[PDB]
Amino acid sequence: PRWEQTHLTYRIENYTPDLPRADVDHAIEKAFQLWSNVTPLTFTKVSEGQADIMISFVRGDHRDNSPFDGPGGNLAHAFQPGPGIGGDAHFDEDERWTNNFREYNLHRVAAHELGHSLGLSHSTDIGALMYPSYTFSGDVQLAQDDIDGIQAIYGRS
Ligand SMILES: COc1ccc(S(=O)(=O)N(Cc2cccnc2)[C@@H](C(=O)NO)C(C)C)cc1
Ligand SMILES: [Ca+2]
Ligand SMILES: [Zn+2]
Ligand SMILES: [Zn+2]
Repeated sequence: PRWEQTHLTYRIENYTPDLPRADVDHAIEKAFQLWSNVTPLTFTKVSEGQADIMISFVRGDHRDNSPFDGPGGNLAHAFQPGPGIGGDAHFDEDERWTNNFREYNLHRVAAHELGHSLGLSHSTDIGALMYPSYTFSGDVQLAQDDIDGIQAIYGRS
């Protein structure tokens, strides 16, 4: 399935103590801009009511069929675009998140999780952010394969 609406809303359930909210909001807001900058889609944060995309951080087992197994395993995951828990996105909080080319990068994982909510499947292109495993690349930018793909679904800005 896909979102038939041209506008989407998202909301953060809570911010992790690892980093403040101003820094995390920037990372999450920046990712939406990268997708909106190449697509007529629009995003808006809501402080009340249900949001199309819910973002929250979890640890160890959190009432899910895919509990995290220590720092190894998946670093994050999300549910297919659907009602109820569908569209929700969980982030592994057992690892330390940073705001720069440090060990891990939150904005980068945020950009990938959003791609899954947009209905984008994984790709085999090295320059594609939708890399199957977690790999360190260079700058965070959308690849032509991702731009052509999302644009093909909706259209060009
Ligand atoms: C920067 O983009 C990334 C975001 C998350 C990850 S992830 O390690 O959590 N992971 C990839 C994975 C791990 C182990 C075995 N098979 C697959 C999920 C994935 O591909 N998420 O996008 C998947 C298993 C739920 C990796 C890269
Ligand atoms: Ca992990
Ligand atoms: Zn989870
Ligand atoms: Zn993925």
